[PDB]
Amino acid sequence: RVDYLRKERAALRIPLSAWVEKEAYRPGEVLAELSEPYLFRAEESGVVELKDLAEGHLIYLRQEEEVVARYFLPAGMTPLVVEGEIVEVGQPLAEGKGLLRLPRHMTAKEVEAEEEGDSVHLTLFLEWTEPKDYKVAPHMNVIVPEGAKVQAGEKIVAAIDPEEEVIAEAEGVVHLHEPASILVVKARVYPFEDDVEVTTGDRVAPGDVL
Repeated sequence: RVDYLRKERAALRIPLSAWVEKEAYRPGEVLAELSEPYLFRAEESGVVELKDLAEGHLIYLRQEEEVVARYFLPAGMTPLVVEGEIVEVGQPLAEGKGLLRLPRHMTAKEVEAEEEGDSVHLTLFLEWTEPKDYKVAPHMNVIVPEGAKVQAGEKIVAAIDPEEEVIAEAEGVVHLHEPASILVVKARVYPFEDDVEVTTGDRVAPGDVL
């Protein structure tokens, strides 16, 4: 198991009398408290992909292969289109019915927004969580500890074969599920930070420096 962190820049718009002004939004923070429903209007064209983030959704607009326009529709704003559709300038995307929160683990930190007389153009730095399971077959070796920070590119499972190798995606904490066996040792453990003066298998007593 490796729980990865995803970060996307995207856009949303709403009526001023519905927004609540802030700098960021916690894994649940109320974004908008809607009195009358809203139909988010498509402001560019292109082929659409949708993203399920548990409660809230994320749309991209693609043209050819390269992406063109990204849109954010929070929890409580259910979508009206599906993956594949071709959609035009002024078409409803989703409906903002009730209370617009941010999913129970998904966040939208440092957001830069601009005012537009009757509406707001918000753009939203979005963190979140999505894990991906990896097999460990007999002739293998996991090469970094569990509950451990990991970066974009550093090896995770070494092997004799390059296709068998495991390179990390992006920022994401590492885990590991169901072992083949459990080793259990009458051993006392001692975390350390820097230099050691003790080799493995050393005969060591109480009051002995490690």
